[PDB]
Amino acid sequence: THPDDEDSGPYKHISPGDTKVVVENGELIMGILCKKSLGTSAGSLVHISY
Amino acid sequence: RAPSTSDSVRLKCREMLAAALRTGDDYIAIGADEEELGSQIEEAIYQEIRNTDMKYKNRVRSRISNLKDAKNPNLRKNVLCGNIPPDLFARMTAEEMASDELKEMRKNLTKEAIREHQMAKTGGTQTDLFTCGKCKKKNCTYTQVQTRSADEPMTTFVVCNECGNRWKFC
Amino acid sequence: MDDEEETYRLWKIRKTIMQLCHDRGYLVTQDELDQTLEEFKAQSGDKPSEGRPRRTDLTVLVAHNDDPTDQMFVFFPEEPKVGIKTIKVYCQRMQEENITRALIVVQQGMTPSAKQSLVDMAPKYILEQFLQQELLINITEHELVPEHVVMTKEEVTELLARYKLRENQLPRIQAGDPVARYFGIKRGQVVKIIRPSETAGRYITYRLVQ
Amino acid sequence: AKQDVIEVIEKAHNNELEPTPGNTLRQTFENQVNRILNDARDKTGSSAQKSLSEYNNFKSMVVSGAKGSKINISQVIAVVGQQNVEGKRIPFGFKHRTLPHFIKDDYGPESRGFVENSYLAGLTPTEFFFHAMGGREGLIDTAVKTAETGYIQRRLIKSMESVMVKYDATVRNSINQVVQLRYGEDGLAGESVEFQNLATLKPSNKAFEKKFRFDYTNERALRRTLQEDLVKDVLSNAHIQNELEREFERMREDREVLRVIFPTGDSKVVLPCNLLRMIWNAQKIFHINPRLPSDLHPIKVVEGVKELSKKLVIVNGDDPLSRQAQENATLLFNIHLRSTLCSRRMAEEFRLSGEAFDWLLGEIESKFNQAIAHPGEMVGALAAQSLGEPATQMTLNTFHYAGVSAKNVTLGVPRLKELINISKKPKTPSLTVFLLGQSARDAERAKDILCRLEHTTLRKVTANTAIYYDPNPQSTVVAEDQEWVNVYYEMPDFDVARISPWLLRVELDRKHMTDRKLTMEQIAEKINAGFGDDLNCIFNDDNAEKLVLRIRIMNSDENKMQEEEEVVDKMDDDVFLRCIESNMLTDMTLQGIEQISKVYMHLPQTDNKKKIIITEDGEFKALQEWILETDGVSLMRVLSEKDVDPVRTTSNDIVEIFTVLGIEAVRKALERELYHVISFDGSYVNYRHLALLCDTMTCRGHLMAIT
Amino acid sequence: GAKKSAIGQRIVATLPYIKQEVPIIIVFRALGFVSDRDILEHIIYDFEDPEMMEMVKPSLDEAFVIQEQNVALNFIGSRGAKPGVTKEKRIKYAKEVLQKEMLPHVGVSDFCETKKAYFLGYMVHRLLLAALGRRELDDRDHYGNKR
Amino acid sequence: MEPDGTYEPGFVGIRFCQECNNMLYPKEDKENRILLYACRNCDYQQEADNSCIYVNKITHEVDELTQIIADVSQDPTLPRTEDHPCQKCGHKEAVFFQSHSARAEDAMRLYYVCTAPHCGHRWTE
Ligand SMILES: [Zn+2]
Ligand SMILES: [Zn+2]
Ligand SMILES: [Zn+2]
Repeated sequence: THPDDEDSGPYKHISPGDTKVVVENGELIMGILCKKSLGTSAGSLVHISY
Repeated sequence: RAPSTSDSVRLKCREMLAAALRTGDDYIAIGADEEELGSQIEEAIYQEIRNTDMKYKNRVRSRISNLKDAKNPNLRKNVLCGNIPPDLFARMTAEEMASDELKEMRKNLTKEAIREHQMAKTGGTQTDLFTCGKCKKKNCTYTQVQTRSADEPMTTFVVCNECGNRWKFC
Repeated sequence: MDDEEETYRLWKIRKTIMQLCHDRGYLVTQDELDQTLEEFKAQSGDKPSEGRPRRTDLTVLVAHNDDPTDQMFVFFPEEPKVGIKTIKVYCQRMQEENITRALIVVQQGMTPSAKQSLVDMAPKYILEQFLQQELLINITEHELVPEHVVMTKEEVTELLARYKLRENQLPRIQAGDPVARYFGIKRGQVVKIIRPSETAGRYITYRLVQ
Repeated sequence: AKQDVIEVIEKAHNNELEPTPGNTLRQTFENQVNRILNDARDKTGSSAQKSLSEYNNFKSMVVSGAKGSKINISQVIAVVGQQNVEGKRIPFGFKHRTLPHFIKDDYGPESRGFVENSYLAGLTPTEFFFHAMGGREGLIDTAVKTAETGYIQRRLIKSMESVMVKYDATVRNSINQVVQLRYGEDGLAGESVEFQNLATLKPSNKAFEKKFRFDYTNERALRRTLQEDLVKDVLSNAHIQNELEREFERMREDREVLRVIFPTGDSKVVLPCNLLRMIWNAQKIFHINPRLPSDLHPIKVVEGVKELSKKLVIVNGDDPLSRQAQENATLLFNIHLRSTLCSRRMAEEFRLSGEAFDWLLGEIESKFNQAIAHPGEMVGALAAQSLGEPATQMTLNTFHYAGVSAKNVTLGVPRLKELINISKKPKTPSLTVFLLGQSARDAERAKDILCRLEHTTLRKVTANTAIYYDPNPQSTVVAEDQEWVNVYYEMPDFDVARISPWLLRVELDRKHMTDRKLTMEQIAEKINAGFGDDLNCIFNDDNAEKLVLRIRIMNSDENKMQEEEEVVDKMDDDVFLRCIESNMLTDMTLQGIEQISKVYMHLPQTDNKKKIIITEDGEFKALQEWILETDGVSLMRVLSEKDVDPVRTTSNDIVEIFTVLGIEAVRKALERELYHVISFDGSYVNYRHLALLCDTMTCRGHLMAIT
Repeated sequence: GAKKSAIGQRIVATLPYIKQEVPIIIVFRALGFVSDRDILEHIIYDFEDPEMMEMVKPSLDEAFVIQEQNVALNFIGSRGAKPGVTKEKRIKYAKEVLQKEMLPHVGVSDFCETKKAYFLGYMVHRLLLAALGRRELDDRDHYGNKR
Repeated sequence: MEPDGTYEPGFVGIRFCQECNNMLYPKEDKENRILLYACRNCDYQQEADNSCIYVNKITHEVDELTQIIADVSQDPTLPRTEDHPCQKCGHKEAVFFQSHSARAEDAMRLYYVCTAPHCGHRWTE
């Protein structure tokens, strides 16, 4: 997603920043879904589901 | 002593090298023998060429041309006073001459313009935006193609030339 | 002036044929493989009496693969364009020497009657023909080109048996293909192409010569 | 920014701008204003995206990626920017003008097609018409691309249709010839593959050793009783130490082969299963706490991976050739599988238990065995549509060239059509020469090779020519040369009575002559060699202020005694001197000898991924350098020149590659060229499809264009 | 070959579907202006510039083989008309084509053969300007040149 | 001679026969050791005034102050300038322009034409 500070923000405290999406055991833990999560992407939720 | 010779063509080439050394009468003020030196030069050239070929003849003339330059009488004066030994004069391998105050600059300037011909053909695709998630550099290019589109909308394509890496905006 | 290049070239083509002899397996000296330019210049003592028949002297023999079945013979003609007359004498020379294969390196081109005559030589001793310019650099070192290894007729028999194919059904390669020419292979022989693969890492193919 | 453009126009009219490399001064100027206007659009574009509030629905559509994009926000809120047509600013339609509403020759932004307004404020009348011009190029492009791609796709399917994977899993066409021994070289399915990272390409040999090696000396950090459980009891085992030491020995050898396979240093490969996501599925379900101590025996891991390696059948057989086929075909998945499931990796990072690992082995076995492609399938047809589809996507003649040189390597569909036809005469053939190490870090060595490679004809080197009547040089009409004539009294002193009284004098440009680093004796020797001894040449010193060359023509002396009637039909020598003057120019090929037209544009590459080398630390490194890029084809000879790289020198022209490097080298080069054209959009067509395409065209030695 | 090593001056003319190209100076001689000084004047009546005049010079030299209007008419006829026998109808046939089909818009009669020659010459001049680069090429789309 | 010279020897591409009014061609006189010009269709002949018979390229006849007529000063579409002083007449106001030609004279440099009837003078800056 546009969010945060590519290349150096996640390395700055992981102040969860909520941007990055994490799903675990079939439950959405954090983040916001977009075309990169849901779209025709190589690693989208939809691809993994199939 | 000057090395013995008998060939008439070699003798006349020495005479011409001597005659070229006579230019501007600098030989008088220095008082150096132009006939012994011209012979030593010619011997040294002949020691290189080993015959009286066109290539030797061209070399004799270019040696002559160096002596007869109007803008650099100091080259001759350097040869006349022994600052340049005949064996060195015999070879143009040590460059060509650079005491005329401008042509050397110009050749340097030529060396600049062909080096100017190297500088970057024409740099571009710098916009300089997003940071790469591989080689950690911001030097990046973006591509804008297919307007409106059929069903793959004018998405923004960003490529890191720095390591041939490409990702999309969102 | 161009004469001075020549020495680099004569060094350079001799070295490529050595690798060529070495890949075919004709056992050249490691030192000949290792031979530098400075040594070669030293070997013919450069600089004197140019245009001298160094190449007639450069003519070399090379001695046998795993089984000393005579040898292979390498000939550098002095003539820019070689005609049948030089070939006929050379033929007298190969016959006297009783050699089994002859490689000729011509400096510009061969007359078509000579190629014809070369075509007629096919039953007896084999004659191989390289254009000096294509030989002047080792093409097999180039990055595009994967490792080629020739197989014996027995190995081909086992290959066709184990996959259950016909000779006709394999991928083909030109008899004039620069690489096929490099090994000097004839029709019916198979080459094993070994490639790097993005997805297999290594991939092995075969090509029947056509 | 507008004041800054007026400022650059003011500099340009002063005649002092100083041009950019390889470009005319207008191009330098045009490249500069274009840089300023683009920077102007992007600066205000970045200002508008900042200025948007959280609640902008327009930003909410852009961010989900639903429809539309950043540039649209730029155009509606900010400023629309420079329009262009055919990749250049709006042409001068009328005499030196775009519209009669402007002054003649007015290079300003607005006057030549920059739109200062946003769609929201509305366009001014000229901007609207220059915008309507920008509107056509896209409508027309649409109508053409639909016709061409419809044709390219049909031809492609029509070739490959009968190829298909047979039940012994070799891929063969209609007459039953083999295309591939295994489909896609591994026999996997394209819909079951995934992108994966190769752990063993990890930089630094020391770093690899640290992260992978299972230590036995045990650093005082909980005597093996940390992480592992009962494994503290097998620390005294000699056999277990030697077997793992054997494992690490395979990993150094695999790491060495894998470095040969991927010289560029990319870790992204398509492979089945995605072993890492599975370990995560495995950890998550069994409720594995990574802080709690382990419960897994290392030998169980090593042997289990061996057994799994044997279970992953892709080539059934038993004789030495089947074992080699099995081993080599799934080499890349196998080295990956050992790297992921490594004992030290398993114990430290993934913390899996024994039950979880045994289950994990069972799923990878089931997924890998399911991944193998289904024989019967139509593979040939499958590939043609996956190739056909990107020709559908984008670019017909749009210019996005960022390789700091000529437009070369034509982009998009017309280039695809060339690879598809194997055109004996491409519209724009090319060739990339890389340079030997020393000559690549130095400019002056690079300049000397560059001049040797270039092909220039004496006509280019000549400033001017003249033909003079001068029977008596000793009293020549050109009094300044008179000093040279005395200089050349001994220059064959006798046949001056015999040579023709007709004189050709040539003057050479000083900068251009020097640039080629030529000397006069080279020219004299070249021209003497071309025309013969009959062509009697003399020349002045290369250091005179007016660099000049003088040409006469000598006859055959003895035999020319008016025998019959002169077998020349009494051709005047002046008229003949023009024919000599014409042909002397058009023929003389010093240094470069054939068709590289102009031959060059020197480049510094630091941007790309070139010269990737290994270092003694173990890691990969960048090596910036000079490389020569040419616009012509002569690969056979150009390879043999000195200090030219005999390894990485390449050409985009597949017919010349065929002549020099044979059919296998075509198979690769054509793949790279087809991969490279698809890669411009970077939609990433799966490689297995292009391998199949290349194999069909190169199947039978001779090139089989799909025409 | 060894003729003069220069094809980039050889100006010729296609007349309307004449089976063969004709050199332009021959056309001028067919119009009757046999004097080269006059032909040159008709091409460019501002002979202060040696460069363009030199540019046409080899085509005048090429024309030299014939210097009579009748012969030049018979020449164009043979270059036009299928093979036959008599010369004289060929001259007449060639004459009516040269008169009526050569730029009809400038005239269709004998009494305006001279004026037509002037228009051919401005046309050759119009051509020479582009080859020197003194004048930009015409645009293939400029609506000013459409009806 | 001297570096600060010029090469305009007077390329006389025109010297027609005084009688038949056609072009003269060079031809040798070995007897007199002199170039002569003769008409081919007749005997008339006359000696040359120069030793030259042909030249080619100058490469830089930058051609900056020729062909372009002063009257271009009238054209309303050309930019009038407030920049002053014709270098001939003590009057400001000049029309200027550039290249206007195919010898793509990478000549970006401006050419200025004085517009008042007193000069018609054409310089460059
Ligand atoms: Zn990067
Ligand atoms: Zn006359
Ligand atoms: Zn004035």
